[PDB]
Amino acid sequence: GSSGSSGMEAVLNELVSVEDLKNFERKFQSEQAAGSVSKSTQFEYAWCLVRSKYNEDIRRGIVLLEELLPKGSKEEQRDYVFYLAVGNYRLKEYEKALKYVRGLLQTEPQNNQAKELERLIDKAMKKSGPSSG
Repeated sequence: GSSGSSGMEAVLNELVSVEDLKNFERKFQSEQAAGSVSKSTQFEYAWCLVRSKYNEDIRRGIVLLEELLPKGSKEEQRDYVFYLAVGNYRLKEYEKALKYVRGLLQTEPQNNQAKELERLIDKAMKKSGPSSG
């Protein structure tokens, strides 16, 4: 009611919009034919992808995200992992999500979003998981 923006349950809930994705997908593409896509747009579109309601995006989103991970400085990886997990989680990739939400928490303990997620994925597993065997 009147402006939402809960915290995390809203971030995950809300997904990217074609209108936007297109806006980014355009920069990414253009930038490409421009001479070379800049990490900037890279993380953008990527984050835009993962955000997308489609899984495919998450797939073609993580890669980039995982591409900027090592191609990141420091705090840059903080904004990355955070997503890698978001996108990973979407693929019920808790194992990874956490692995990312964990290492991200190590550097970002105060980060609530990370905290929540940790629990979110935690519940996810219980809700529905692959299980071993």
